[PDB]
Amino acid sequence: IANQPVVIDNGSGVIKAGFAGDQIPKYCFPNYVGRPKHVRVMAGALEGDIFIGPKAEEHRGLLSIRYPMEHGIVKDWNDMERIWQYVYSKDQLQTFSEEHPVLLTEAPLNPRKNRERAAEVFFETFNVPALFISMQAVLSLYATGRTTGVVLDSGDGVTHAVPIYEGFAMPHSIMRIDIAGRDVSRFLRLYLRKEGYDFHSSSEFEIVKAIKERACYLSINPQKDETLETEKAQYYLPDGSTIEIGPSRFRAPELLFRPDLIGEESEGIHEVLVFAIQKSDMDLRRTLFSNIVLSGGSTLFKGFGDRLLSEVKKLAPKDVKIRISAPQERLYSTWIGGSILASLDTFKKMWVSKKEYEEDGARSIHRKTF
Amino acid sequence: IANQPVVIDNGSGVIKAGFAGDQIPKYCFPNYVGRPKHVRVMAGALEGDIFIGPKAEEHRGLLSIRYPMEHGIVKDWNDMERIWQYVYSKDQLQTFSEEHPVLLTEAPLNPRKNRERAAEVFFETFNVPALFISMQAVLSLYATGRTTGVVLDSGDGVTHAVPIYEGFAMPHSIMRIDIAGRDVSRFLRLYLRKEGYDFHSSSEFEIVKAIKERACYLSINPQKDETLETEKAQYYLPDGSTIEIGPSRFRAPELLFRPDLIGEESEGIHEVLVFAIQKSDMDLRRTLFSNIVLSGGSTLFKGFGDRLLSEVKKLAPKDVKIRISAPQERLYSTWIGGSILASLDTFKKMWVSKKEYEEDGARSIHRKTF
Amino acid sequence: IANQPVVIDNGSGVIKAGFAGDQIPKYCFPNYVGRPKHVRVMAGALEGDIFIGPKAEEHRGLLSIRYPMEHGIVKDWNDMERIWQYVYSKDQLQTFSEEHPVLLTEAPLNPRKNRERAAEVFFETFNVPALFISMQAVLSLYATGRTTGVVLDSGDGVTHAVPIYEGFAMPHSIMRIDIAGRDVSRFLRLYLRKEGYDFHSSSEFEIVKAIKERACYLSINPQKDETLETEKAQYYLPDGSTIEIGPSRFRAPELLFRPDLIGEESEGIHEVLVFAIQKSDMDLRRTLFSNIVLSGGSTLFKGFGDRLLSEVKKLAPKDVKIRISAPQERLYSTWIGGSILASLDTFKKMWVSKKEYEEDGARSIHRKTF
Amino acid sequence: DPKYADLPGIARNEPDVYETSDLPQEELTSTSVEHIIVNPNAAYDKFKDKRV
Ligand SMILES: Nc1ncnc2c1ncn2[C@@H]1O[C@H](COP(=O)(O)OP(=O)(O)O)[C@@H](O)[C@H]1O
Ligand SMILES: Nc1ncnc2c1ncn2[C@@H]1O[C@H](COP(=O)(O)OP(=O)(O)O)[C@@H](O)[C@H]1O
Ligand SMILES: Nc1ncnc2c1ncn2[C@@H]1O[C@H](COP(=O)(O)OP(=O)(O)O)[C@@H](O)[C@H]1O
Repeated sequence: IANQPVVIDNGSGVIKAGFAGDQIPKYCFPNYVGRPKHVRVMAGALEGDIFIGPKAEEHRGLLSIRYPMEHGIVKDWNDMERIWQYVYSKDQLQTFSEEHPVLLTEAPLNPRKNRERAAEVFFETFNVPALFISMQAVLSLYATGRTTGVVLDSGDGVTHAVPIYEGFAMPHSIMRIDIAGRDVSRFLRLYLRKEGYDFHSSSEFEIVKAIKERACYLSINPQKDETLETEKAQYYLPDGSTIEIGPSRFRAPELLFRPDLIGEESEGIHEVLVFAIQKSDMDLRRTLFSNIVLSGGSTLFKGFGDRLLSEVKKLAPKDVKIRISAPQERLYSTWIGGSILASLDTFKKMWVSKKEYEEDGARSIHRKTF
Repeated sequence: IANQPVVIDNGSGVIKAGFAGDQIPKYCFPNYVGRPKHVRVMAGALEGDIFIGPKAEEHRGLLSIRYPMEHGIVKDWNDMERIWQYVYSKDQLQTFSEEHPVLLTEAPLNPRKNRERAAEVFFETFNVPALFISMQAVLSLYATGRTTGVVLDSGDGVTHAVPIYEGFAMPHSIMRIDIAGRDVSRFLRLYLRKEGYDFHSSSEFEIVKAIKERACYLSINPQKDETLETEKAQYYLPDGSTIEIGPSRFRAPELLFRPDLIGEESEGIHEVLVFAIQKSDMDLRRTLFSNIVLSGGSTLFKGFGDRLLSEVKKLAPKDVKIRISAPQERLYSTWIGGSILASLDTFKKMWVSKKEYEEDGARSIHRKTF
Repeated sequence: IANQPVVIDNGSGVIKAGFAGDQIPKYCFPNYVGRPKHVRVMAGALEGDIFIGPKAEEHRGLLSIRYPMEHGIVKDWNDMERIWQYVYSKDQLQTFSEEHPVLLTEAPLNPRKNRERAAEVFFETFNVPALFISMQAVLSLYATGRTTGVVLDSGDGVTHAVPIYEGFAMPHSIMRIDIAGRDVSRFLRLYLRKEGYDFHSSSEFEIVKAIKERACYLSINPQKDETLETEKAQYYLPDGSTIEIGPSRFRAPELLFRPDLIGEESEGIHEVLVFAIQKSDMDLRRTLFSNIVLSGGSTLFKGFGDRLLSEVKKLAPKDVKIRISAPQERLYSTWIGGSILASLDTFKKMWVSKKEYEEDGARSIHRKTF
Repeated sequence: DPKYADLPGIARNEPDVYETSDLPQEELTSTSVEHIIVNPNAAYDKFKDKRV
């Protein structure tokens, strides 16, 4: 029989999860595995050593870090297995998968074996009765309380723009390129060795990401802020050293506009979005220029939206309105939209029974996902 | 079955011993090995010449001394065996080899062949059921109760700093310089010749060591105190004499920070410390700037820790609360922590399966050497 | 001038130099610093207090050794001044710092600050008519006469592999490990005390270098040779003593393939190079399987080639023919390629007026090197 | 201090602690465009019977 819904999110960078009727997911933590990095010798401390969570969020140069879900694509299935099992903790779930409805978040344009394999997990290892995974775009629209809109994200290493009209769209008109913040930190690391800054460990890179998320802004003027002379302001270390920065703090996030510099023939969110709009109706595009949605936590910056609108207005059509500013929390909004969807009443249509799923396979999965 | 083991704390020169779960090492004395420097004919003496124990102090000016445990490494195997046999005396032990297990100390970074030959001795000549030997830093951990931190211990001729967090090793991070008080007494002897003296005899040198461990301290300031002139306090002479000292008494342990005085491309205690700090995560360093306690009587000096703190301030980065940690147990602390250890589940997971051990050869635990 | 510009094999471990058209780097010497270890008092001794030449590496026990280069990058610029004065010695040139253009070498992925610092010295101390510095990889293919290929250098500063398609470099595909044979020597010293060998001096270090280049070799089988029952051959020490060898003679160079054993996170030179191949086109790699170039002094080992071949065999793709070159001069060839470059009239962009440097600085050279 | 009396090695005056002197966003108010508010409950009430 029906039970209490569990609102979980496939967090590319940081996984998010909670239950129905809540307002904030109480379980938000990174997407890696922390296993023994050093020589564990004398007994008397916390052992098992494959520690993920507050210990990993606390002890850094002690456990090797391994991310299995890169570009929203899980490669180390076993890692997500025990990652999910960590989600089943007394710290985290305290319940059983086989007794409550669980909502998760689908990632656009991925293979079938992924979700099929996951379905096999939660229907064989776990035996979840009610399970569904879907797009956060409509959820974001519920957060706006609107129906039409073009949802753009910035995950861990994922970006995609979706034109939407009341939950009716063209699948051919959607655009997607897996790229975000993690690679930005990678390019930051490039700048580091470009000016000789030795940063290559796992946790070391995590620290670099913290620096990236903190000591970086978005300079709207490209050449005007690149051709000049910097000051190379310094920022502390957890250890305590305050090291210089320079133009790099805005050069690395502005790289999204030029994948050619990273050796990539991409198009950039601006062109990505524009082309997505180009793949649509004619007069309806204006309505959609008004209704546009932003998402993804990598979007977090200063001089961000103004730079975006600057690009947009450089390639704008005949003066059409644009409306996407800073809501409460874009990431949370997706989870909150999951809570919204969990609050549905005719929600029974979001799944098939386990027994029938056993009699279904990939068939019902793709015949009912779309 | 009931066989209380014996905690035997070896060392550079000194050896300590007492059964498991005790509180004070029942018998303690150094590596002094003596035999009559003269010729006796008339009856009344003793015969055998291997007269080591309280008789040595009772008969200092009669025998020749030696210390075959060079830098904690045995040379005169036969003599060490005799030493251990002296330990096996009734009033010294009253127990047999097979009757009880034994715990022992491992000075790291030494040839394991020493341990090989010794293991063969205690498990073939003597037939102890099990004998475990281990890192002296672990002993300090049990004494402190803490599991995180670095420990630099110093006997009479060896100093080693062990940085280990939560009882979990970082072998590369460990550092050492093997030189201590022995040469400081020799340095004192050099100063004596500068003062016009010579105490070339073995027992004479022992008296000199008594002066060393008796008439010394550490001046916090090197030159600020070196440019002045003391009153040259006098030391009582077991000769019923008393002779001046000079500022040398504290100037002599400056060698601990200056190998220049001995003329060797070495570094320094604080330098070893700093390098071990460099050899770790940028995180734990600050945290481990509180969990360090040093052992051995080589630390018993007036102005020891204070001058060391001055060195810390000169070398450590800014704003880290670090004063100095030292108990009055630093000598015995090793044996004490070893007793703490041995009074537990040691034999439950770590010991020598004597029979099977030699059946598999000495290389078996020499593979389990860590 | 109508004569030979200064060709300098700016060597990591051993720096060499000569001129254009010539095929002999007339002067070769390591990157050390020779000052004294003692103070002459006797009137009529040898003086200078700064020594290079054979006299420097003669009285090692009398001359303080200080290697000034770090990861292929010196930081003791004063020593470089003195080094270049020795380069300008009567034994070498008897020339001026204006008579010929200067060609030096480098490694990529370095701070531009080095190039800055360099040219600052080269023009504040010298009045060089033309200065240029680049990658020896170009010069390497010049020595091979090829156009494309991947070259991995093994110097004592940095070991780095560069993929090359007719000079059209792929900065997003070059790999660079900062390991050296110096660390292997240090690692050998670890084996020394493991085997009980008391060595810590700077003078001993060069003896270990002789051991490295002579007593060490490469064992092709990775773990099959790890279990070989050693015989511990004995090397007769040059002073007159003799010391055993053990399996360490091939164990230590394997750290270059298993850097994690020392704690350095990397993937082994072989895999790193394969990753560089992976950072490229698809069928152009097929050419690179035939295009395999060796470089660096830290490649001269008995067993080196074939073992590395087996490494490649494990890293081999699906049934693709692979050709591997092995030049004789894995170092000197670069100097000769530089002599070829200096023998070019098309050196137009490379020759830079000093006045131009006054006008702009190293940035002007960065435009040329980028 | 029972054991301490037996210890010939005792000297006071320095503690056993290492502690010296002690000395203890535009993605929210972007004036560029407009955004939405959270309003969970009333949004569900807004979308009350808007099912299939
Ligand atoms: N201050 C910040 N600046 C930029 N990005 C941030 C900041 N804080 C967090 N993030 C981003 O959060 C993202 C994590 O992916 P996210 O957008 O959360 O997708 P998901 O919810 O699927 O994990 C990372 O890409 C990272 O850039
Ligand atoms: N009162 C003292 N003053 C100075 N040094 C001392 C004193 N007592 C002992 N020592 C030195 O400290 C060392 C104790 O450290 P420990 O490791 O127990 O020594 P050992 O290695 O000889 O057992 C002794 O070897 C001795 O050289
Ligand atoms: N015969 C040899 N066998 C092994 N290694 C060698 C030999 N000769 C030189 N080397 C290595 O070469 C390194 C010196 O760096 P090198 O290759 O000379 O770079 P560069 O020429 O740029 O200075 C040292 O690490 C040394 O071990």
